[PDB]
Parts: sequence; structure tokens; C-alpha cells
Amino acid sequence: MKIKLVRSVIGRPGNQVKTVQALGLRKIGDSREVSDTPAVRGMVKTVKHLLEVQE
Amino acid sequence: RRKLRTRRKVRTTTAASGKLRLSVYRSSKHIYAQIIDDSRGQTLAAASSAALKSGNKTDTAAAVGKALAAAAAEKGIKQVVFDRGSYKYHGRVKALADAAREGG
Amino acid sequence: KRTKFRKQFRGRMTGDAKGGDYVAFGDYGLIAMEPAWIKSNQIEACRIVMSRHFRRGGKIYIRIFPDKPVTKKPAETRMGKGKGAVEYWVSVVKPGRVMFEVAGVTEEQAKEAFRLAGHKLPIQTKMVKREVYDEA
Amino acid sequence: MELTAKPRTPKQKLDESMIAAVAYNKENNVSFALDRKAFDRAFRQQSTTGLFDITVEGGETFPALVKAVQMDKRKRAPIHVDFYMVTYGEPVEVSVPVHTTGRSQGEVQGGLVDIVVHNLQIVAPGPRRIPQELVVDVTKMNIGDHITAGDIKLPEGCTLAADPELTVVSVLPPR
RNA sequence: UCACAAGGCUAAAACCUUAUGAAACUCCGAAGGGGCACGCGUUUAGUCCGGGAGUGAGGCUGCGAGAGCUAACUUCCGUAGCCGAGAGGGAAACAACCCAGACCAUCAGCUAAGGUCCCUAAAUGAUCGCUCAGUGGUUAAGGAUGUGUCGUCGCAUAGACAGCCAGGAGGUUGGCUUAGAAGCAGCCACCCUUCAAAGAGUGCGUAAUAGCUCACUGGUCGAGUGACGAUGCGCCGAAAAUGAUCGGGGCUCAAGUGAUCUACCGAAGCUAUGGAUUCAACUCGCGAAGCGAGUUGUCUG
RNA sequence: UCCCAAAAUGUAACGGAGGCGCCCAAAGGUCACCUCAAGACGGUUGGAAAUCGUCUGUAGAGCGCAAAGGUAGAAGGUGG
RNA sequence: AUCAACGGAUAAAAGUUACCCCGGGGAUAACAGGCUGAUCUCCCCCGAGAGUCCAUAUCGGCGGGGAGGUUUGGCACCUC
RNA sequence: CACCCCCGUGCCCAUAGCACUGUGGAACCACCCCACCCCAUGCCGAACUGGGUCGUGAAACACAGCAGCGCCAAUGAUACUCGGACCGCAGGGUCCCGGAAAAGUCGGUCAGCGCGGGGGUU
Ligand SMILES: CC(=O)[C@H]1O[C@@H](OC2=CCC(/C=C(\C)C(=O)N[C@@H]3[C@H](O)[C@@H](O)[C@H]4OCO[C@H]4[C@@H]3O)=CC2=O)[C@@H](O)[C@@H]1O
Ligand SMILES: [Mg+2]
Ligand SMILES: [Mg+2]
Ligand SMILES: [Mg+2]
Ligand SMILES: [Mg+2]
Ligand SMILES: [Mg+2]
Ligand SMILES: [Mg+2]
Ligand SMILES: [Mg+2]
Ligand SMILES: [Mg+2]
Ligand SMILES: [Mg+2]
Ligand SMILES: [Mg+2]
Ligand SMILES: [Mg+2]
Ligand SMILES: [Mg+2]
Ligand SMILES: [Mg+2]
Ligand SMILES: [Mg+2]
Ligand SMILES: [Mg+2]
Ligand SMILES: [Mg+2]
Ligand SMILES: [Mg+2]
Ligand SMILES: [Mg+2]
Ligand SMILES: [Mg+2]
Ligand SMILES: [Mg+2]
Ligand SMILES: [Mg+2]
Ligand SMILES: [Mg+2]
Ligand SMILES: [Mg+2]
Ligand SMILES: [Mg+2]
Ligand SMILES: [Mg+2]
Ligand SMILES: [Mg+2]
Ligand SMILES: [Mg+2]
Ligand SMILES: [Mg+2]
Ligand SMILES: [Mg+2]
Ligand SMILES: [Mg+2]
Repeated sequence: MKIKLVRSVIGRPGNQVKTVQALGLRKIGDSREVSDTPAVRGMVKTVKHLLEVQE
Repeated sequence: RRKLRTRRKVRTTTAASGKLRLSVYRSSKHIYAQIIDDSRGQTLAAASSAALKSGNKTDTAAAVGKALAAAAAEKGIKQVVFDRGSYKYHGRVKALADAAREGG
Repeated sequence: KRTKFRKQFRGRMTGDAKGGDYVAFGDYGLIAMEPAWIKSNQIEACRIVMSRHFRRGGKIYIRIFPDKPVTKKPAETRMGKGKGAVEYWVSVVKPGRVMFEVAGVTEEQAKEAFRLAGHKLPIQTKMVKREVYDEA
Repeated sequence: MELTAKPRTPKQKLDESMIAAVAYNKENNVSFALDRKAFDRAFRQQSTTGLFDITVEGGETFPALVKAVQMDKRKRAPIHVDFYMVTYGEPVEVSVPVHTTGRSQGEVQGGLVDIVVHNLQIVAPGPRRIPQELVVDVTKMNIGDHITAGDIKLPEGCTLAADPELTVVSVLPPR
């Protein structure tokens, strides 16, 4: 799937941060692609509301 | 009541001791002494008495206890642990013992 | 009113009312709307109220009951040294839960005796009639 | 009666005013949803011994007695119904409201007509000829007489699941 | 197990139907939470050994509970974030709140929360509506033919709710009660005579009478009315001390509020360009390391 | 020891109950054996309860003391 | 070894100061204000009876809803 | 285990339990018989136990019938809830998206799998 960061990290839980980190997004505006597999897509369920996502 | 039988049955720590369970049924005038690996749900010896005993009654003890221990020594089963059930260990089943206690 | 013997003390919490939201014992029944507390006298109130109205004498079912010890410290001390002695007793009435059932009177008597009853309480209230049939 | 839907998602209804649903034949069981209006109408018309027909928006009329209702305890309206699709000859253990008949002589000396069991769990007439109510004459009762489940009547071909000595409608003293 | 609502029944205890409360009840019992493994797919940290510390007064909101009075800018734990140690926009003003983490430069562009009549950047925008109260712009039980929406119930082309017309009757001062109550101060009961219709009746009344109106009944008129709930938004209830007000101006010919769409403004976050440092990898020279340099990626409250 | 303690351990309060500073020479080791509280009927003193008897009987008892967890195939009761 | 103030200062120990001194604290009380509103103050609803009769001319049980911030307090936030 | 069936024994720890009930005797079980000593009773062959039958199928045990009780238990729906958002001064409540019982109803069931032995199928 296709990821973009639009809402920041500040004021948000330890885990949701650490997922935004260990997804690879380091600042808003950031874009990315992702292996449509469980674990790493369930790393985009978890922090969904921070990412506008494509398909 | 049952109590005694299930009591000894558990003081034969089922398989964990390693050895071989040795049943009995001296509550009738037809007995049944058996040999079990209990873990494996199988029986490995078998000295009955219902296919003609001898003629004796509680003298038969040492005899089916000699027949059992014989079928044992034949099988290869060289080690004992003595189950019972509702039994005192003193007379009849004690004979079965003594003559199994040196009989295979 | 009060109870007989017990534990002594308490605390508090809320979220909707278990049972029994159904019209047993009576034809007509009055039902809470707010997550109140209710007191010994607060109910003995409605006892004596409705029991005025019905005359001799109706049939009146107080489906609620005070079991909660509520305290107040001695007036005028700074906190600490204890928990308050038991001030009064409370039935923890939650909403939809039904407090009063009566029959042996008519519709008008239910309306009015329940009106006068509910003008004695910390809650808006609705009166109604049976049909809640999961178990009579 | 008549439904249209049967999914798991209820936005097809609710606001548009329909009730969550089940109805089992006992070899056939089906979830669905039925408009509030009609259900309330008929269910007070016909109630827990009512029996009525299910012409699903497909074309397959069915035979339905009402089994369990489950409602919004706060708003005090119903949100769900369990059905029992009737069979043929043998039915179930019908629940039926005891009534009272006649100007009783029990209420002339200060007493009161009290139904110590508003509803009665019988057994089987046959699922097409069911008693809706019951009629327990009370006139003979004075003050202090109860009516056990023996004295309760019958319409023929029915049995009483209830202990024949426990108290249904008994007169109470004044005050 | 302690509690407890009605009723059965017996001599009440038990026990049956009906029925409910629990931090120190538990036939049952999630959501989550934790250990281990795997890494099946991402990301960067971890752990040890040795040097230097400081801190050990915490504070607020949100969710959990306790002590309190379901008081506190209250206190004592837990838990997330924030300030502490956080600038920038917003919330008029405002450590904590909503957006957001400021390496320098720019008279450059897009957005977030939050906004777009003037103060004050940006639609006095578009369409379907609501409220008329300045509600908006500070509270409640309780009360209201306010005004829109859905739904129940009843009534009449067999004459309706209301307007006016006439009976609103004899038993019977019903009995009880009483100084007298005779429709009407309190206690059990509501039966008959006829009728186009009329009930020991409902109010004002009399110390008690009598006496005046309705429940029903018929003439008229010409048609809808009447009640019991749900609900959107408003009204009353709404009284404190120096000068008033929503930040103000002012707005209802919305600048109020419910819905749906789209355009623009807005930050030190994102973006353009230019440059600097931090780390790292690459290339080069002297002599592995090592320095400066250069390029790329990176980092800097 | 028990709640409070937010289903992992942990966690404060001058929050909510209660207990210890011993006891045991057998109440320990082993071996063997026994089963409990109650209710119903029926029974000399008794007769609410004592003793015996039978039917019921997974814990509604017992564990030296506090409760929770635990326990009937014994940790409970009796002897070598 | 009630070193039980129970990680235990000496082998060994009590008061008083309004004669009082120094060092600090708004880390902490009395004053005021503040936030809170239990108590205090007042107003509203329901009406059970009182008023020969008649709840409401006046009066208003048992109970409910609020105001106000003048009481005694709680809290210890600016000032020791 | 060749077919039934009984004796001993296990995996399974009530969809495998209990009561009501019918079958069951030389073929195993059981009762029964006696016990001066082995051996045993806090007294008693009741029990542990030594001698051995007939006798009985009664009791106990085994089998089968059986849904009255217990046991088990759906789907639907709900409570609560992770995480997204929000309203009310507040007691508390809502919306989106997932996880999701308890109890009740439909029902389901007289368990199911082994090893060895004895004993029968003119
Ligand atoms: C001059 C000082 O000491 C300094 O301390 C600070 O002031 C004050 C200190 C104490 C105080 C009041 C005390 C002790 C009191 O107990 N006061 C009660 C009562 O409340 C009061 O109202 C009176 O009423 C009946 O008699 C009185 C009665 O003794 C008032 C002050 O203002 C500071 O501002 C000053 O400079
Ligand atoms: Mg169950
Ligand atoms: Mg310290
Ligand atoms: Mg802290
Ligand atoms: Mg503090
Ligand atoms: Mg600091
Ligand atoms: Mg700032
Ligand atoms: Mg700011
Ligand atoms: Mg500003
Ligand atoms: Mg602040
Ligand atoms: Mg926007
Ligand atoms: Mg402008
Ligand atoms: Mg560079
Ligand atoms: Mg720095
Ligand atoms: Mg936890
Ligand atoms: Mg702590
Ligand atoms: Mg210490
Ligand atoms: Mg010393
Ligand atoms: Mg002096
Ligand atoms: Mg001097
Ligand atoms: Mg000084
Ligand atoms: Mg003072
Ligand atoms: Mg002060
Ligand atoms: Mg007061
Ligand atoms: Mg009066
Ligand atoms: Mg003060
Ligand atoms: Mg301070
Ligand atoms: Mg949430
Ligand atoms: Mg859901
Ligand atoms: Mg699910
Ligand atoms: Mg059977």
C-alpha cells in the first residue's frame, strides 16, 4: 500500500510514535510504499489516523 | 471404599518412576496379576488362572506368581513395581509376591 | 429503610441499570431517568405520599432499597484521622431501572400518586404499564 | 408481518425504523430485520401466543409465534426479537396471561383482586389453536382464599407445566 | 457469602414461585495486559566495562479508582500526553488546552488547529432548513394552547369540539355521621321511575336550606376537532456590592444555529533557492590509524 | 492476610476489616488404615443441640491461632 | 536485643523560656484575598395538615431544586 | 480381541452423572458358608482377612431402555471495550471502526478411544 504522513507525532502515545519511526517516516509530508503483507500493514492499522493512505 | 485402590494406584506414580506396574485381583477366587508400562496404555505380561488353575485356592498364589514372573523373564521385563488395589499385602498376594520376588 | 447488619463502608461508580426494568407485582409502574443515589427517607417519603393518596390502601411495591453506607466527616475538621462515620443509607438507582410498582388502584391513581411521588425525588421520571415480558 | 434484509450491518434500518431480528424453524434459522411500526401493532394485538406470518421480501410466507423481546431499557422501546417458527402438531410451552372475570364478592368486604402470577407457563395445545388469555372466575373467593394451579381451568388438549398448588390470583385484605 | 422486595407454606428456621444489591460475593467472564518464540517485514536502538555527573519539592488536563461533599487552582496512587527544560500559529488576554517541535538567510509557495462583515489575513459563499428569544453571549427542579418534525389515540356526511336554546328530573334530608351536612365537613355504597335526554350527581355557595353551572339530551350551524406521548429550537423560573459589554464595533434585509459542497487566509511544521555545522559512507594524498578537503545522505529547541 | 490495585508482578493515603512476637516431643519422618458439616425419620437418661440407627450427603466441614489461596485419590481423623 | 522509634547513634539522658538569640520557610499555620460552598444566608417547586367550612388571605410537614458568597470551615496558591 | 461377553486395567476428568426401569448366573462378579490359629475390630469375620462349596441374580456389579433432573450449549442481539473522535458545570453520555462476553432461547447427549485375559457361536 501507499503511505503519506499528515498529522504530527506530538501529544501522541509512545507506541504510535515508535511506529511512525519504525515505519520510516521522520517528518510530515513524507511519502512511502509498503509490502502489502500483515505485520507491516498492521503497522499502518495501528497509526492509521496519522497517515493519509492511498489504496 | 474405593479410596484404598485409587490411593495405591496414585502412590504408583504412574510412569514417572520409569519401571513397570504389577497389578493383582485377589478379591475373588479367580485372580488376574498383570504387567503394565502404564504410560503406554498396554499390557505386557498376563498370568491368569481361569484356564484351569491347579486345584489350590490361595496356595495358587506362588504358582500364578511363578507363571507370571516366568512369562516376564521370557518377555525380557526384568524390573518390578507392585500395584495392588484393595489389598493388605500379607497372605495370598504376599505369596504371589515372594514367588515373584524370586520367580522370574 | 435501613438494613440489619453488614460490612459498614463504601465508594461509588456508574454506567446503566441491570434489572429489573419490568412491570411485575403491579399493573402500573414508575421508572427513573437519572443515575441517582436514593436515601432511606427519600423513599419512605414516597411510601407515605402514595400511601396518603390511595387511602385504604392500594397495593404498593417499593422496588428499590438502600444498602449503601454514605458518610460525612465530623463537620469542621481538616481531612485525615479517618473516614466519615456512617451518615446515611442509599439505593444506587440507575436509569431505566424501575422504582415503583403499584396496582389495586386505577390509571388516575397511578398517574397522580406517582406524580406526587416523583415531586419528591432528584430525578425526572416516566410512569407506564406492563408488556415487559421476558419473565413475569 | 414482512421483512426485507438480513445482514450483520444495521444502517439499512434503525433510523429508518426497523427492528433487529432472528427466527428459527429449528432446522432452518434466519437472522433479519422487521419495520418497528407493524411489529409493535401486531405484538400488542397478538403478543406471546400470537402466531403470525413472515412474507420475506423474496416470496416465502412463514408461520411465526413470538418468542423473546429485547428492548432499550432506557428509551423503553424494543430493539430486538427472537422468534419461534411453529411446526405442525406439537408446539412448545406457551406463556399466557391470567385474567380475572366478573364482579368478585372478594372486593365487597374490603379486599383486593391481586394476581400473584401475572403470567402462566403451560404446555402444548398444538401450534394453531392456542389460548391467548385465561379466565379464572373469582366471585366465589372471599377474603383469605387463594387459587392454586389446580383450580385453574383448561380448554382441552393442554397441560399445566406449573405446580398445581402454588398461588395464582389471591384476594388481599384491606389497608 | 452478607444483604434484601413481595408471596407461598409450616411451627417462624428450611424450602417453592416471583425478585435484586455487592471494593473485601463469584456457575460464568471479555476488551486489553504481560512472558516466551518466530522475524515470515519494517525500523533503528540495545547490552556490557570504565571515567564525570546532576536529579531525589513536581505541576495541570483526559481516563481509571481511594480519602472529600461524585466540593476545590484539593490531596494520595495509577495511566497517556503536555509544561517543567518548548519558542512558533490558535484559543481576545491566558505554563498545562487544540495545531506544531524554531541549524542560519529570503519583500518566495502549500497546508494544520483555527478562521473569512470592520477592528484583523481570508466567501457580507452557495443550496435545504431552525430560532425572533439578542437566545447565541454563562445553572436547575418545576412550569408554558411559544414554534417547527415524527407517532399514538378519539370524535363526527347517523351532524361533530365550541357559539347561543331548553331539561339537567320523583323516590331521596340514601344510609352512616351531626348542633344541623339534605350533590357537596369526614366513613361503606352508587339502586330505581321514566325518558328527546337526566348520574346518591362538579364547582361557587348555606352554620345547614334553598339556590347558580356543567356529565347526557334536542333544535340550530356547517365542518373538522380533541387528547396522551417523542422530538428540533426557543420562553419563564434567573437577585450582590466602583462602569458597562459576546474581545469590541455590531448582526436576526444573519455576521446566530442544524445540515452538504467548494474556494481563499493562516505557523519558525511542509515546500523553492542559497549557505553552515553534526554524524556516516565514498573519492584523494602522507604513513594503516590520523587530519583537512570534496560529494552525497544525514543531523542541530 | 484481605480488598483499594485499573483481569501480568508492582503501587499511596492519619483509606476500608483482621492477625503475629508463639505453638507442636507429637501437631514432625515413615508405614498402614479411617471420611466430613448438616437436614429427615426413628429411638433409655435426653428429647433445640447430647448417644445410637438408617436414607440423603464434593465439601453446606475440617486444618493449633488471621484470612486468602489450597485440600476428599488428603493437607482432614486414628494407630506401628 | 519490646536495640518494638523494630537497617538498630552513647555503655550511659528529662523539662521550660512571655528574658530570649542566630539561620531559613510563604517549602508551613493565625490576618486578609483566592478556589470550593458542606455548614451559614436567602429564593423556587410539591403539596400532607392548620385556617368553623376552604392546601395556597395568610401558614407549609416528610422531601426535592437552586441562588448568593456576608458565617464557621475546608484547600495552603501570591506575601514569613 | 475372529463375533459376542465377562474379569482386570488405562486415555478421557458429567454432552461420560443420578434417579425410574427391564435383562443378567455356573461364566466371570458378587453376596453366601465357616474362622482355633495366620490376619484383623479404639467393641463385633461389618471391614481388613484365612477355608471352601452348593445356594441366590435378589443386594452390589455389568448391560440395555430412558431426556424427568443434572451437564453441555447455538446463531441473532446486547453489555462492556482497544484505538479513532466528541457533548454536558457536573453525576454521566454519544459517534466511527474493529475485538466481544455473561445469562437466556434453539438445541445436543445415556459417552468416546485402548491393551491384555478368560469364556462361549450343532
Ligand atoms: C504586623 C504583623 O504581625 C505582620 O504579620 C502579618 O499580619 C498579620 C498577622 C496576624 C494577624 C492576626 C492574628 C494573629 C489573629 O489571631 N487575629 C485574630 C482575628 O483574626 C482578628 O480579626 C482580630 O479580631 C479579634 O482580635 C483579633 C484576633 O486576635 C493579622 C495580620 O494582619 C503581616 O501583614 C504583618 O506585617
Ligand atoms: Mg449454563
Ligand atoms: Mg528527600
Ligand atoms: Mg507524584
Ligand atoms: Mg500540595
Ligand atoms: Mg525546576
Ligand atoms: Mg508555545
Ligand atoms: Mg501558544
Ligand atoms: Mg495572541
Ligand atoms: Mg493555566
Ligand atoms: Mg480546514
Ligand atoms: Mg478583510
Ligand atoms: Mg553536506
Ligand atoms: Mg542544542
Ligand atoms: Mg495492570
Ligand atoms: Mg508511589
Ligand atoms: Mg526504621
Ligand atoms: Mg550502641
Ligand atoms: Mg510576666
Ligand atoms: Mg531582660
Ligand atoms: Mg530571625
Ligand atoms: Mg478565624
Ligand atoms: Mg486564611
Ligand atoms: Mg442552611
Ligand atoms: Mg382543612
Ligand atoms: Mg474564607
Ligand atoms: Mg502557598
Ligand atoms: Mg475512546
Ligand atoms: Mg460495535
Ligand atoms: Mg465477534
Ligand atoms: Mg445406564
